Formats: sequence, C-alpha cells, structure tokens
Amino acid sequence: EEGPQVKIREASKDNVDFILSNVDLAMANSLRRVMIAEIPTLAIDSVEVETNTTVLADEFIAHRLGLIPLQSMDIEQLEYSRDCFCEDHCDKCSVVLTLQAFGESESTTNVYSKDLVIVSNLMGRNIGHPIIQDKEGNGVLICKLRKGQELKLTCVAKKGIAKEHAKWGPAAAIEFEYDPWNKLKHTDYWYEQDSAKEWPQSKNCEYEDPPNEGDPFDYKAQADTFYMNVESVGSIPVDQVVVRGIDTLQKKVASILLALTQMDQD
Amino acid sequence: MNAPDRFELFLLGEGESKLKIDPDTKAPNAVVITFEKEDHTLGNLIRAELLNDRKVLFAAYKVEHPFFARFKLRIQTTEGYDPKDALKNACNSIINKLGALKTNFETEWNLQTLA
Amino acid sequence: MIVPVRCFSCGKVVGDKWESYLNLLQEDELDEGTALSRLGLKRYCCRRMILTHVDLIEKFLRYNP
Amino acid sequence: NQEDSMIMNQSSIDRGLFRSLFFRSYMDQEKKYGMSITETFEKPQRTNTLRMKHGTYDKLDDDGLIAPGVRVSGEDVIIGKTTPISSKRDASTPLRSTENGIVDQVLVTTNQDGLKFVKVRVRTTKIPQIGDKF
Amino acid sequence: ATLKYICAECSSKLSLSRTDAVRCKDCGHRILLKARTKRLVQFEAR
Ligand SMILES: [Zn+2]
Ligand SMILES: [Zn+2]
Ligand SMILES: [Zn+2]
Repeated sequence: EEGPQVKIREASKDNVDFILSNVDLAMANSLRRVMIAEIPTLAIDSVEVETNTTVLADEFIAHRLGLIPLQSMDIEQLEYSRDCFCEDHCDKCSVVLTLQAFGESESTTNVYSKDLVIVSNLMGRNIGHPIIQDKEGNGVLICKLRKGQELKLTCVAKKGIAKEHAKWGPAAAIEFEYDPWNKLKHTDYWYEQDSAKEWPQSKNCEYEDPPNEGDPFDYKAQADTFYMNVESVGSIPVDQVVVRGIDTLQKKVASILLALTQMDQD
Repeated sequence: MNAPDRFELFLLGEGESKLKIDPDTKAPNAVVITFEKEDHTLGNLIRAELLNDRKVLFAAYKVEHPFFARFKLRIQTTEGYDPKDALKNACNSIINKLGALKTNFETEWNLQTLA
Repeated sequence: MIVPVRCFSCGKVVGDKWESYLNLLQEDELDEGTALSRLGLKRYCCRRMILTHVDLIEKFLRYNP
Repeated sequence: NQEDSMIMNQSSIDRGLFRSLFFRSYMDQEKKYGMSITETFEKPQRTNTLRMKHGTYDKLDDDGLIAPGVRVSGEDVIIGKTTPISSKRDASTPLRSTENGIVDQVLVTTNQDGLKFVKVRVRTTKIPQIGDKF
Repeated sequence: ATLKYICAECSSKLSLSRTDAVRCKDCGHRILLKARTKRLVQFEAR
C-alpha cells in the first residue's frame, strides 16, 4: 500500500507466518514485544474456595485456573476493575465462573476447563468462554479426584496484561529472524572448520538472494524484511494478536503526543 | 516480601507524568525527557525514528536500572528547531507507519484461506 | 502431580494434550519422539514439558478421604 | 548474572516454573499434674492473669484451635491453652513471627496417658524471588 | 447441617466437647481431623 508492507506466507487459526517488509528493525521489534506483553486479555484472577478435598492444595489449583485461557474477542469493551466505579467488581468489568465437581464415578473423575460456568451477565459479548481446542472438547485438565472428593470454588476474571502477570499474555512464542545469509554481518559464526558447513541454513535463505563471493562488503546495507510467525493460545484470533499488537503500540506512541499537549498548557 | 507491585510497571503513580522534560545544560539546544512507566518497547523506537529527522543532531536513550520501569531520552537539534517538536514528528511518523502496516496486514489477511 | 497448564518457557497451552499423548502411546502404540510432534508440540521448550511431567497425582488420589 | 548469580525468566516463574509448597507443624499437649491439675485448650482472655500473647486470638475457635481454611500470619495464635496456678495464665502457641500462610490441617489425638494431643499444620507457597538459590 | 471433627480412616463428621473421649463412633482410631471453615477463603490467581 504505502509504508511498511506485509505478505502473509502460510496462515492458520493458530499461527500467521508472514513477511514484514520495508520496516525499521526497531519497529519490527517494538511490535514483536508489544504482542508478547501489552495486549489486553481476560483471565481468572480471584478464586473463592468453598470446598476442596482434592489432593492439590487450594492455591495450587487457583494458580492453574489463571492459566486456563479464556475468551477475549470483545475484551476491548470490558473495563479494568480498577477503573470501573464499583466497590470492587461488576458485570461491567468482569466475568464470573463456577466450578463444582464430585467424585461420583467409581474411577477417577475429571475436572476440565470445560466445566467452568459463567454466572455473570455477559452483557451480550464474546468473553469468558474457556477456550477449547481439545479434540474431545474438554480442554485443560484442571485436576482429578477420587471417591467422595469435592471441589467448589468461584472465579472472577478481569482484564489485565502480561506485564501484570503472564496469564494475560495472548502471544506465547513468536518467530523472529532477518538477513538469513549474514549479509549485514550482524553475527560472527563460531566454527571449528567451516562456518557455512557447521551452521544450518534457515528455511528463509530461500526468500532472499544468496551472497556470491566477488562482491565487496555492503556497508550502507540496512535491514528490512523480517520473517516472523505469530502463534496464539486462542483467547484472541492469531490475526488480532498482530493487529491489536500493531494498534496497542500505536496508542502508546499516541499518548506521548497527548502528553506533550497537556504539558503545553503551562 | 520486598516485592514491588506488578502493575507499577505501567500505572503512573499518584502524581507522576509520563513525560518530564529538563533542558540539558551540558550542551546547547538539547534536552532530556524522562518517560515514567515505560521501557525499551517505546524507547528504542522513538529513538530510532528520532534518528532520521536530519535536523536532529543527537538522540539516545537508556533505562536507568532494571528495577525501575522508566527511561531517559536525550534529544539535541539544529538551531531554531526545538526538539520538543522533533519528538512530536518522530512520534507521528511511527503512528502513520504503523497505521499503514495495519491496513496492509489486514489486506493480505482478508485475502487468505485457513485450513 | 497434574500436567502443567502451558509451557513455562513460551506459554503455549499444554494442559489438554496430557491425555491425548498418553493414548498416542499406550493405544496408538507410538514413540514419544513423535507422539509429541503429533500433538503439535514443535520446539523443545514445550516438548521437555510433556515428555518429562511425572503425573504423581495418580499415586496421590490412590489414598483415601 | 555475574559472580555465580543468574537471571531467571519472569514469565516462566509465573506460568509456574519452580514454585514449591512449604508446610510446617506446631504441636502441643495438655500437661497433667499427679494431683489432678490439668491445662486446657480454649480461647481465653483477662480473668486475672492477662499473662497471654499479643497476637489475635480471634482466629481461634472454642476448642482452642484454628479452623483449617483460615489464613494466618504475624503472630496470631494457632493454639489456645491455659495453665492453672494459685487463674488464667496463657500457654497458647503463636505462628512463627517471620512466617505466615494458611492453616492446612489440624488434628486432635490422645497420648497414651490420655491427655489431649494436637498438631497444627500451616502451608505456604513460595514463588522464586530474587535472592533465591538454585 | 454442620459438623466439626472427622475420622482419619472412616471419614465421618463427628465432634463433641470437653472430656467426651477422643475416639470415633465406630473406629476407635483415636486420631481425628478438623474439617474446613465456614468462612470462604479467597486466593490471588497468579
Ligand atoms: Zn465494575
Ligand atoms: Zn513452549
Ligand atoms: Zn472412626
């Protein structure tokens, strides 16, 4: 189109291999990071325990519950408990799930992420649904129990980003590479005999012209074209984990102007 | 125990401003801006861009010490050109480039098939 | 000791795959090396995760109240 | 990470990496005196002596113990007990001043000579922090 | 409705008060535990 262009190589529901071209490494990275850390998302963040007889101790379970991915499509229309005006929390800032399990089965009964039960009005919006990608559709085996083992607790998912704690990160691994044929000389291969021989070529050597002796050293040579691959956990559609990345970062760079403004009044 | 609160990494504490600009006395026409509750993500980028305005004589930034979410940015510019502005532009540019990158990523995406 | 939800290293969900992996072994009679590859556990950060977990919880359950 | 120190991935520590549990067990019995003089497990107060502790006794039930779900801390009393001597001199057991956590399991038994035997168990999860050793 | 103590083996809500013997109504097993609290305990989820 106009500035930094893209060209999606393969693409699925969980990854988005693609070529970010004609950008600044700084920027490629800035985004890279923003994806991992500052994208809003929802997750369980408070666990009230009424009853537990499992073998796993309270907080043990509680810990896990925070990692069980949750729905976050419309997260951008749910407020941060801290900014909402309720004495603590409301449907306007949070989702509430439930979990009650009993060892009825004569053989090890299973508690799964699917057993969660939203109880707050989802005010009509995609949010708080125990994301499942499991084959049988039970996803995340929370825990197991024996005979008369019971487990009753309540959850309260709120907004929050990865910097506050990882359980809010949506990203989870991101492939980042550039200049497969060390042309900018941004590295110096260690070797016993031959660099080229001992150090594997990357699947990206293709998409870029090989070096070829003779030629002098391209020093004015900068670095555009980055072979990234943004995976996802689900809470958000792999595409989003890149758009919202792109956006979030944008807003930050934004606020800095806005700041320079109020600061201009005096 | 002596652990700082996780959110302090991004929530401006009672009475702090993202920016704070102090005029570097060492050299002429150059300043030092302190970015509170921010890090490399933002910094490195505003430093890069800032490094194009050919009217910008100097630009660099550093994170004081890991423990603290914040960084100082020193920008020095050609006479009659005030750096505050230089920062402004470099900011906008980044936004504009990102916006493009967005439309464009969306373009390619819409024109795809999942499996 | 119950499967870890998500990989310590990269965060990629892994709490579900426990049971699948265990059958792609006992049933499907496959080798770990790939039974994992099958469950999409590409790079080692996630691999070392499943390949190593020691589901002690079972021995635990096997007690009483 | 210089000088035999390392940097540890925060994210990993979050997703779990290296958290552990930690139990501790305080214990107590009802002294007996040949000429039938015994101590007791209760939630006392004033009653002459005041020779008691400083930590909240509240978290204490009437058997002089803490219910198992309770979150304890500072020096709250984990066990109420009094000694008779001539009326209410304390003998309760506060939580180790430096530790704090959650009561995990209480239990009351008899000890051969039929006195009241009891052990409390507090549990804590300790996440890897900066000064930690590996 | 309510309880207090329990049996280490034959897990069965029990309880009593002072000098009521420290055994169970069936298993002599002179041990006994104390059952959770009414008070609901809350936990951070990180
Ligand atoms: Zn609210
Ligand atoms: Zn991994
Ligand atoms: Zn019994």
